[PDB]
Amino acid sequence: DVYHDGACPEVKPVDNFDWSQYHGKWWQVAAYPDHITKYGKCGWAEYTPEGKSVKVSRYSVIHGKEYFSEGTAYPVGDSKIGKIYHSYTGVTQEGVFNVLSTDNKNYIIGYFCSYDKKGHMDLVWVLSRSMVLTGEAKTAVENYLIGSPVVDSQKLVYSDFSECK
Repeated sequence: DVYHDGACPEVKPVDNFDWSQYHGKWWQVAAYPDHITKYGKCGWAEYTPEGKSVKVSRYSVIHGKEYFSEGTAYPVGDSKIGKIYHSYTGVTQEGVFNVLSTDNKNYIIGYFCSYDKKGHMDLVWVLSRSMVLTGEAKTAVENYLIGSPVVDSQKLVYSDFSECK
């Protein structure tokens, strides 16, 4: 678990998040290593809409063992600001994360910061409708990472949905 002296940075929230995109199968195409360790490699999730929320069934390989987690996600306050409550089971755990960037079509970048040792740990992940980022979505992703008051594009690990077992 990697810690960075100081409080979590202040983050500019998105203003156009669209909950309607999240159904079907989304692939976790990249993440920070602390996230891949904690919540697994080879990650993907099937989202099922249920009113103003989504049911999440998420597959990953965690400490070398396959797991399914059953979980939910919900908006927190105005849905457009991309503040997202999620639960995942287990042992059910819950929390809140925020959306750093999306094109409301192909990809979403999620972020969680967590601050008493003098510091914070950041977790970043990227989901996409396609197993691999190609082009348009990839370009969008490429640019957002640079002006990030918080994402270190060098620290991301891109998934390889190949070997995975």
